[PDB]
Amino acid sequence: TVNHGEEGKTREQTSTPQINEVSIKLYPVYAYPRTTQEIVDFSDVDIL
Amino acid sequence: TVNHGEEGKTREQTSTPQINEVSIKLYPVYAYPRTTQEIVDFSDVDIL
Repeated sequence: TVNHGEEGKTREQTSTPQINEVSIKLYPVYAYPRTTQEIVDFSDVDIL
Repeated sequence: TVNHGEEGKTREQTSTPQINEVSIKLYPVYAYPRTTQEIVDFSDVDIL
């Protein structure tokens, strides 16, 4: 806040600015595809 | 003091001179005029 006051009028304590803290947590977006060894070995696509 | 002593009479004790202390205490004399910063800024004459 910014106060106005006057000539010869005492000055009140203005409220100090506030600070906010955003906690951006990290979280693992994992992929766990259980492919069989059958597909990898049999196919010529190299499915990995 | 000085005695007008004589011949037969003995010389009694004369009163010694007294010394006086003058205690001139240093006291503060002060002016504490509250001027508004407004008057300092706005006066055409150097108000301070």
